[PDB]
Amino acid sequence: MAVLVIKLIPGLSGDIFRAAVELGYRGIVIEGYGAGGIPYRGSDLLQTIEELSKEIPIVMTTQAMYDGVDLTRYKVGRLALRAGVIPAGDMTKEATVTKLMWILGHTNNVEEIKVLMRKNLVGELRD
Amino acid sequence: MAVLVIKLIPGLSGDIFRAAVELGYRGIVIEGYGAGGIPYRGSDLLQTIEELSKEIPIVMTTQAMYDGVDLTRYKVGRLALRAGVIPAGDMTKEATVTKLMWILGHTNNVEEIKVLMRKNLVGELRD
Amino acid sequence: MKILLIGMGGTIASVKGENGYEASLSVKEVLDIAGIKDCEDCDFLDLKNVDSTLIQPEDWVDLAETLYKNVKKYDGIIVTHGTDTLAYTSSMISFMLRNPPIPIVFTGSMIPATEENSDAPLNLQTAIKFATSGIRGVYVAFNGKVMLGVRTSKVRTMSRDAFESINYPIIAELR
Amino acid sequence: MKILLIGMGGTIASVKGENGYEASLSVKEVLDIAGIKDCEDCDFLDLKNVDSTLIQPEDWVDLAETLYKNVKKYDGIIVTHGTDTLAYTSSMISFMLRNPPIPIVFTGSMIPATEENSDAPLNLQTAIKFATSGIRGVYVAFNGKVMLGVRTSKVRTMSRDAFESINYPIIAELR
Amino acid sequence: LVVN
Amino acid sequence: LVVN
Amino acid sequence: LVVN
Amino acid sequence: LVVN
Ligand SMILES: N[C@@H](CC(=O)O)C(=O)O
Ligand SMILES: N[C@@H](CC(=O)O)C(=O)O
Ligand SMILES: [Cl-]
Ligand SMILES: [Cl-]
Ligand SMILES: [Cl-]
Ligand SMILES: [Cl-]
Repeated sequence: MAVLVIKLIPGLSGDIFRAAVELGYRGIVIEGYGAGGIPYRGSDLLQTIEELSKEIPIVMTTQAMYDGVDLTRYKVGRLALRAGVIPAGDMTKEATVTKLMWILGHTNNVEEIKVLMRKNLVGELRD
Repeated sequence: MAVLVIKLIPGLSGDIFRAAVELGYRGIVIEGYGAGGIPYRGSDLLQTIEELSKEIPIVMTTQAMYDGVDLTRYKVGRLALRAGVIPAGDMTKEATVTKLMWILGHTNNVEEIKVLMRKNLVGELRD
Repeated sequence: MKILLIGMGGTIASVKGENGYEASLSVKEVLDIAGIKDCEDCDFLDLKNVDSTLIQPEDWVDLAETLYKNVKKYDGIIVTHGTDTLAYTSSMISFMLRNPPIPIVFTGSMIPATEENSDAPLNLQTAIKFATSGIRGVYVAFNGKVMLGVRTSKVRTMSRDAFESINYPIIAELR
Repeated sequence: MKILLIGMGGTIASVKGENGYEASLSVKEVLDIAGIKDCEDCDFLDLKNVDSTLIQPEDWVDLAETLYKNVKKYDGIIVTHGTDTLAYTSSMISFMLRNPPIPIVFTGSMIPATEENSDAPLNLQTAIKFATSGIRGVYVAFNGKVMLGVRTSKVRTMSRDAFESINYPIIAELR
Repeated sequence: LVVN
Repeated sequence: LVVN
Repeated sequence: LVVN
Repeated sequence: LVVN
């Protein structure tokens, strides 16, 4: 049901994600930089996500208009993968959000949700 | 100092903004649709913003790449103006965020912050 | 042959009143005002009449149910909608209704059909041309271009060319 | 005449090691590897060596202080940076340093200078050409284009043409 | 309910 | 109306 | 390098 | 500290 979309900016504290989960948000989308990744230098972000990414799905999209996300390209990216973050591939922000909400209506299992988000359902994704 | 950027999506509950303010975020940026506005049909969003917009600055930008925000264009927009929302004009998302953080470093007065955000400092804004 | 147009509101069906209050037209009126004449044997359902900023998830349910009810009866469906959340609606509908047997085309306009230089006629001409195409799926038609609904984003807030197919080829365009 | 290049890191100054760990070069090495030869009487300061995703506000303070210290001494300054948060940095710096007496040009690359088809030489050639222009202000140079720093956004994640001047004319470009 |  |  |  |  309820999904929260947060734009990754510098100095962003992972405490808001904690509050989100408390509030009962069932999915979180992080709109990050470029190909993707989570800051670990001087923020508790990556740590916090390591925790929450197993309770609710945490999806990484990009702020940039085109080409989409690839967490394997850089180390900040690869770390986020390890942290349990679900990448949004080349999906639009709107296809990502709505796909998430849709999947959430059907399951709450983060591993299923992860398989689903990575699967091309209707043409939203190049998998 | 701390600013939170939230993408406006359908069904978005104003409770997260409350939590943000609690947490001590000193500014909030809402990345909304098109020319701008806050949902009032079936959400407590507009109400919640009416409350918080006098404690911390609440800035409206747009999800769309180009042309920027104009809250006077539609009623959802004009309502948001009435609600105390500060528009981001034609600024980039990055110029908006950083301008906000910068102003916050200098004052905490929401009316000053509002005058400042509406003033073209370095070429970021067409005012 | 048989085409259903569902109204959801948006600037397309607007005529701001003599003080500052937006008022809404029926989808059928919108077509007449745009000046679409070829569209005969076209049915009209009005489902909502809101600015799309107001769109909530529940509206997607109403809309999908309506759509599911009408796919077997019509050869193409067109849905007029505000541009603000058009791409949300188009995308969500694409997930709910996984395998539409007909083209379901979303459109709208930035300038109301009543206005002189409205983009409504073109968008509607486009939407209708494609609704007859026999191309199954959910699409968005805007500024003479047809895009997969699930690959469309609003990219401009104050232009007629408000939309783009992102990371994916345009399906068709009048060029 | 006198040009200072400040390193902040980014793909530009990368050479991923023989297992999966990114390693960093000094800005001076980056220029030599790019092959910039005209740049003589150019000084080099290395301030950070991170992927720009790691960039925090404190880094803007360090960078502005450095810049403020060096504007009176140099005729143009160039700052190499990761593309991810380049536009954040460029924008924030634009607010801290309201009236720079010299051009301060941010650049970077998507393909590391060490790689064969790197965009680094062009970006650096561009950055240097403009640093000598006598045009006061904070700018971003990318893919042969110069943009006001406070009107620049990363628009592509996997292309050389990663940036755009948004709602504002490109300042200059090699075309 | 539909208009023709 | 044109596809490619 | 060209301005306009 | 600067390299020339
Ligand atoms: N505010 C309008 C925008 C438009 O239709 O162009 C809406 O989305 O309902
Ligand atoms: N991840 C790199 C991207 C680049 O430099 O192209 C950075 O921003 O540091
Ligand atoms: Cl909630
Ligand atoms: Cl905080
Ligand atoms: Cl327009
Ligand atoms: Cl590339």
